[PDB]
Amino acid sequence: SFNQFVDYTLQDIICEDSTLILEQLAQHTTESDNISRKYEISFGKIYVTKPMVNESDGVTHALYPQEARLRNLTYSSGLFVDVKKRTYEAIDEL
Amino acid sequence: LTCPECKVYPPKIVERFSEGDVVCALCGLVLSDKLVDTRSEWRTFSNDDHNGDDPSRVGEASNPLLDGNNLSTRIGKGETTDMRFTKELNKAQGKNVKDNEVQAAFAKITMLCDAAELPKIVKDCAKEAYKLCHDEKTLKGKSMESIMAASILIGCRRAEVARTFKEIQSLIHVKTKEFGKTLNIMKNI
DNA sequence: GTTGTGCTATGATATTT
RNA sequence: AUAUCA
DNA sequence: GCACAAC
Ligand SMILES: [Zn+2]
Repeated sequence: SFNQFVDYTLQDIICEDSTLILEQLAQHTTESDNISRKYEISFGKIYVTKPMVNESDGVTHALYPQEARLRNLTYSSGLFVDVKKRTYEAIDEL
Repeated sequence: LTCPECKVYPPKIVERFSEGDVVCALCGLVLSDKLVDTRSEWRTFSNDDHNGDDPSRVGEASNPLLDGNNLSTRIGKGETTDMRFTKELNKAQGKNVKDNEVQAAFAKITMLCDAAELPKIVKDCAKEAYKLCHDEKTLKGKSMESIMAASILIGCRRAEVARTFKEIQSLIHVKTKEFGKTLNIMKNI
């Protein structure tokens, strides 16, 4: 079950709603008005490391199940996603 | 407490918790009989009960050091609830809402620590460093986004969380020499 | 006719934030 | 709050 | 989830 969720399910969750946009359309009075823009933020491939730990002194290193149980840590790994930020513009459709 | 019968200056007394008594170790006179369990009593304020079934859970813990004493519940949805009255009683809390608003600069510290991957003990030191130096005449008119950027390195330098000043220059913002002088006038306080 | 409103076994013990 | 005990 | 009580 877990494997299916990590290998597949996880990606599809990042891609359903995924991309979000914000549009700033002007007053069309005169410069500096009459400028309509639309900005994008997109989510691509999702990555997932082997389990790691972020100690108090910055250093990150691998973490084995035994060290987790003794130092009361969490046996978790990092989630990384490709992000892209596009920008668009029109004057007072293209 | 001091035994009324004996009275020796170092008053040697024991807390026989198990028999719920406070005894004088010398003469054996019981000095108190009503005795309360502080662990279990504290369990009534900070519990694991988030559902709401515990009859023992009857209070909540607060932080008088950071947010002073602002007791305030929140109007929210319950089991039998119309989504109308929640809106009205919440739109009514809007009309009842300067320095009682500068507490949103704690929301600036909390959102900075979580963007810097910082622990829960660091935020509460950065919030206490900021509360005790933001209205100082010794700081006077320093860059207001560089005095809270300096109180985060003050909170990290006690909680043993290694964060260079150039690491906080990447977060916000920091003007180097500006948040370096501010990191010293506060350090004296 | 529909809504709406009370309650639904005794004690005990062990963790988990 | 879960698990459990007769 | 009952089962009985009032709108
Ligand atoms: Zn005595």
